[PDB]
Amino acid sequence: LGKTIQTISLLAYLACEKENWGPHLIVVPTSVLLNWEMEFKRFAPGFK
Amino acid sequence: SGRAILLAGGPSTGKTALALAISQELGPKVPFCPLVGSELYSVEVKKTETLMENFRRAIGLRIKETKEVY
Amino acid sequence: QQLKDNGHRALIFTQMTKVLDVLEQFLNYHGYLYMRLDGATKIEDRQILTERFNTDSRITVFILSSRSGGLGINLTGADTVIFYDSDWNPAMDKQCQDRCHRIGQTRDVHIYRFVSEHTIESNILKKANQKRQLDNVVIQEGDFT
Amino acid sequence: RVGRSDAYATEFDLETEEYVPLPKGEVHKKKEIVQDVTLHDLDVANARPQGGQDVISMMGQLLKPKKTE
Amino acid sequence: EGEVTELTPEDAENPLGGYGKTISHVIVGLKSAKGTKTLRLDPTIYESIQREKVSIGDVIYIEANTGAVK
Amino acid sequence: QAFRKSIGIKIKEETELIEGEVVEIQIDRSITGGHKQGKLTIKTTDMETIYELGNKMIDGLTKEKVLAGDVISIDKASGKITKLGRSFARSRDYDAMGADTRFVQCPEGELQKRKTVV
Amino acid sequence: SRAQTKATLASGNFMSIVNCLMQLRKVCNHPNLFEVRPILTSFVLEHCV
Amino acid sequence: KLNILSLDKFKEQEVWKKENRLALQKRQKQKFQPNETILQFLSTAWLMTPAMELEDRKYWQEQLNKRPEQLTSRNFVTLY
Ligand SMILES: Nc1ncnc2c1ncn2[C@@H]1O[C@H](COP(=O)(O)OP(=O)(O)O)[C@@H](O)[C@H]1O
Ligand SMILES: [Mg+2]
Ligand SMILES: [Mg+2]
Repeated sequence: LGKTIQTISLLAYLACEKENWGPHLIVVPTSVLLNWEMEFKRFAPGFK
Repeated sequence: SGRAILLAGGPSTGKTALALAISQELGPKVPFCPLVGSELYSVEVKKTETLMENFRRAIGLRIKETKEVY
Repeated sequence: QQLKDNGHRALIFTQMTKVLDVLEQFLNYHGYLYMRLDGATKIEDRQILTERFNTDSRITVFILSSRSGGLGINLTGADTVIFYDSDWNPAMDKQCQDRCHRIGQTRDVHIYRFVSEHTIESNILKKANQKRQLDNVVIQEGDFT
Repeated sequence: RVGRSDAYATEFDLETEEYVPLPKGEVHKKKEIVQDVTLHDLDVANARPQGGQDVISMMGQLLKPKKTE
Repeated sequence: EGEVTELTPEDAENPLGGYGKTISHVIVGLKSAKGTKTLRLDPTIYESIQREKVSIGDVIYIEANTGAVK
Repeated sequence: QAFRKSIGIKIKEETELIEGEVVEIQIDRSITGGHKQGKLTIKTTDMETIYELGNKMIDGLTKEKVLAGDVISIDKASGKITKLGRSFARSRDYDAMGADTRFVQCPEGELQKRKTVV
Repeated sequence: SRAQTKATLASGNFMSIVNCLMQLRKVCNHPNLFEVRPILTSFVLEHCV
Repeated sequence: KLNILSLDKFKEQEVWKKENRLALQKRQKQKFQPNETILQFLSTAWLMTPAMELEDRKYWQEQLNKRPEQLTSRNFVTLY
């Protein structure tokens, strides 16, 4: 359904309104990890 | 050893059927060898040799062997 | 063979690594255009081979180890999924089937399950099916234990 | 000869080689089978040569081809 | 079909270079009663000539389409 | 023997077949030495490829006397080379002048294609 | 058929049954996993008569 | 901007494929015999022009005195 894009959107809401880009942590299986990196690039490339 | 019986009857009466049923009932482990007498009339060796060969071909041996493989 | 005639792209998921190797040998013997990803595939190699399988329709079959494929590889480029075996974890099975079935899928999704006639698998599937039917009739909440 | 080792698959681009993977396990294996034989099979075995990859075996088995008493 | 007289390969430029010595034809001269001709042949003839071990002054048989020599 | 002549068995097999026009062939064999090196270039109407030749492939191609104006098929399993026809003339050497007039069309499609044999 | 298998089943040791199931699945998936198909060859007599 | 560029690069990255086996080729190729003489057989399609045909005819006429085709197949033998 787009859990991952919804995660992006939540973080981005934390970003715009709350300015809190603080060092968030996400722990994930190894295989999807790179796909996660790709989707971070795609949905919100401003995240380090 | 050497027991013999005769299935005596008219044609189309169930002699070959009985033989094949005996072969099936005994199972694939045992050797059952059907023949016609015409097969014995070989041309390379005498009829006795063919008959004796068929006799010892109907006696089975099961052995255990170890195979060494490289 | 039929699927290739139809031009479908099929996934095979299995619990056993050794059968994965056997599948490698089989596919090479037939020479199907196939790729493999499993619990031992290098991570970077995992990323690149999944990108290839999504982009490169030519690869007819992509072989994955069923529980590792469960982990969420996007396989919406595929259209056919075959479970060579089962661990009887229904959640894992649904996860695998859902892999192919996410947003961006555009081909109707066919799943096939191999069952050995009158073997242990046959009895397990019979009982599981009967129970599943009973449940579905009684309960529709979509939860289990 | 079961084939050519897989390690040399890229040794050429175009050859008549058939590549097989390196055998699994240890070099030496030992297993116990059960095989069914008949008395006639033993008689034939003890009478004439029946197999072998040596030219000696070929000559031995192509000699006296017909059945004997 | 002739006795053999001249036997001289003609050097040519190498398409792949490499400073090697290349031939593009092997030349043979043949004598026959009321006949003589000199032929330019497919270099492959060299291998036939090697196998046959033709020497000058030998009488040889050579097939117009086959490239075979005896 | 007569009865068994009347029962037929058909076994179908799938084979991979290479089929091409030859662009050029190269064979570097050492004098008084058993090492031989070679590579083949083989083309189709839509693709061209080069292959580097093994010892057995070199021996077979040398036996077949393949020449660049041949159109030929290569079987990766059996290894036999069949000369299907000619592409153009033999540069007008002074023998075998006009024995290759029967030109054949270049093959079309994938250079290595699978075919079935019964 | 193997009597020890039957005994194992009787034991009811959940682990043992799980292992048995695993062996069954292996057998079904490809026989080479359970026992490589033995390469058949003639019986060898020790010495001729 | 930087990460959009990075994404674009990642798209191209899909080309990446393991090819270390090429080294196993390269080590073997060296095993040709060291500095022996070589015999080569070559056969190759050669383009022809009417000027080249006239030059070849003139060469053949000179050889006798001393005594437009699209594709043609040439053979060569070399020692080196
Ligand atoms: N009692 C029976 N029941 C069923 N089928 C039979 C029976 N007897 C004979 N048949 C069928 O008819 C055929 C003739 O029997 P068969 O054994 O050949 O007779 P016989 O050997 O006495 O000449 C058999 O092959 C079988 O197919
Ligand atoms: Mg998810
Ligand atoms: Mg009868």
